[PDB]
Amino acid sequence: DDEFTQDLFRFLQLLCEGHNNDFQNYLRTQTGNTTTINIIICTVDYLLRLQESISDFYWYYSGKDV
Amino acid sequence: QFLRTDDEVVLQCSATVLKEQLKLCLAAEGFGNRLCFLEPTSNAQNVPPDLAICCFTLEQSLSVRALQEMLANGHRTLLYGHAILLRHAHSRMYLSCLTTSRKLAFDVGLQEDATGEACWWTMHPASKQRSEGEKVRVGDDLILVSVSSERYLHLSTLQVDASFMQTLWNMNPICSCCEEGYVTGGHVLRLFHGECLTISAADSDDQRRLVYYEGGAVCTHARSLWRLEPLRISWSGSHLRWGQPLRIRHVTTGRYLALTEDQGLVVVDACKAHTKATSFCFRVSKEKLKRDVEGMGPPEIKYGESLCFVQHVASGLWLTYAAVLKKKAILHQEGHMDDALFLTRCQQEESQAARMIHSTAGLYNQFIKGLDSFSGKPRLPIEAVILSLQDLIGYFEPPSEELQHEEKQSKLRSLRNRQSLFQEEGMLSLVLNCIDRLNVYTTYAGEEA
Repeated sequence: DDEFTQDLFRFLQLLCEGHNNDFQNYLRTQTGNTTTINIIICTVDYLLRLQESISDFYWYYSGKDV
Repeated sequence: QFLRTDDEVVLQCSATVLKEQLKLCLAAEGFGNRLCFLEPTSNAQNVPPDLAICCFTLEQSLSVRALQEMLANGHRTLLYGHAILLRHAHSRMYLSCLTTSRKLAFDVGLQEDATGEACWWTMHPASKQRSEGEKVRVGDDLILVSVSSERYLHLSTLQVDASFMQTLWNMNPICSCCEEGYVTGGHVLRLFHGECLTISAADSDDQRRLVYYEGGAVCTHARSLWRLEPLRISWSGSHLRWGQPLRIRHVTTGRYLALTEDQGLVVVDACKAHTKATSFCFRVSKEKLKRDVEGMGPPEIKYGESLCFVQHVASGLWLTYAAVLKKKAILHQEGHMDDALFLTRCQQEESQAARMIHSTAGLYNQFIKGLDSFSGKPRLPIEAVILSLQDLIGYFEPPSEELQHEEKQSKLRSLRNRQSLFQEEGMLSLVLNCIDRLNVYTTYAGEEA
């Protein structure tokens, strides 16, 4: 469910509202943990793939107009 | 580095022949030769390769689905998984699958046309780290997949085939947007004397070994053209320096120049030629004074006004004329302050023309001896040479009558030029020999082809 994705990433936005950059950087680099991850890189990637859906939605629908 | 649209890079497959070891590039010579094959580009030693025919040009890495609408009728970054338009720059017979029996998987072949599904190849990298829809890096492995026959690209071990087996194919860099006034290798240009460097057009028992500067119309001649190869395989086409080392392939006969200190300096067959023996390089003036500079090769030497003299490395000798008008060209430290190599780039058309003419001379001969071979027993590259003929016929025809006079006339100038060019070697006379060898028959020998 695409709606779940919506909801999920809205959730993620809610992690960051109020602009807690310490938290945003910590999401960027995860310093307390020995491991490191940049979540946001990945959401970008989601944006990529959804975009690519958008694109193929274009390359199909554009030829049919309506 | 990113590999963008509109760039020259070859497809270097890691083609060990199931044992050892050659790093041969993909190649197909173009005119008269639809069928694909394979050429070395890694043996940079006593047996030098043939780089000129491998030079594919990047074109259109459009989306698969995007292709679908363009079918229904400019420096975009290359990305994985797109169908890609590709080229043999020499022929502009764009790389493509075609329907032939060369075991049910159709062979790749170079159609001229920008039409159709044939000329497009979606990429499916084995590395998920580089998922489809990701920028190509220099030298990256990939398995092309036909958009047309939907076959995977493959190396049939030698035989080439679009099969379900999956050979990888690297994009080895050559050049990225040459600027005028900035000399490049893999890129033909005249070596001027003030009049320019050239060799005898006889193409006879005198195996063009003689080497001469010469003025007048010989400068237009193909024989006065030279395809420089910098001593690099990657970025061979990157902009030249007055110092960086380089091979000197001849254009009209394809021969590498090399260190025959006998006759000072002279042409040699592309078999004796050595990466060492050819180690010529440019210099600003007679002077005895980092490398390689990959990623673009900095702009420097002019296509025109600037001089450069070619100091050699294996002998260290400077090139110079030895003294009807046929001043020579030979290696020793002095000569005189007048080698006058104010280098200038060769025209596109000149080069394809020329290289094609070498392809043609390179093809008829074995055909000739092979037809002549059963003349000894009264009672064989046939169809490929027929292809060469109809190719030249195409290459050589009149402008459309249904055209504006200006383009008719200009195109006619192209015709006149091209005819003159192929006439410069007179291979036509080899054709005359052919005809002499043939029509002895009433119908006959061989009784099959």
